[PDB]
Amino acid sequence: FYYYQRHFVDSELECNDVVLFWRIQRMLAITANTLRQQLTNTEVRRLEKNV
Amino acid sequence: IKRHKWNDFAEDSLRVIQHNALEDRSISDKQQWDAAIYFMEEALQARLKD
Amino acid sequence: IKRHKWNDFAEDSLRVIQHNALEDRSISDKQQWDAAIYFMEEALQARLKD
Repeated sequence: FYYYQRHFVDSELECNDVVLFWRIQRMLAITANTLRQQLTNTEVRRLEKNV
Repeated sequence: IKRHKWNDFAEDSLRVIQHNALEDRSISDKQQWDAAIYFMEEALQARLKD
Repeated sequence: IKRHKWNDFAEDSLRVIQHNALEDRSISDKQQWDAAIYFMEEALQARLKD
């Protein structure tokens, strides 16, 4: 991480996989929160209507 | 359950939402880097066990 | 500068983006709560000084 902090592109420790997985993990957290909000608000009214 | 119908516009809205979220390429948090390492280790270990 | 023209679709896309971001009402991080307190204090102090 310290090497990445200085943008050591010339360094052979190009942890591309770690960055990609971090993007996936961040995307999952946003998706989970967004789905939770939609479930709590958007679909509750439709469930009540169908009932 | 049969009468259930999810919002059609949610799919289109979310497509852009996660597209912009994944477009970032900078990790400003040290703990986020460590968390990604741990998350990778768990996923790799499961595949390795199989 | 005169010929500069920003994307027109960015405004519409961002409107939804920040709308969903602000719709959350749960603070799961202790440090986020402390950060909000510090941010409020700085803003309040500036207004108080005026």
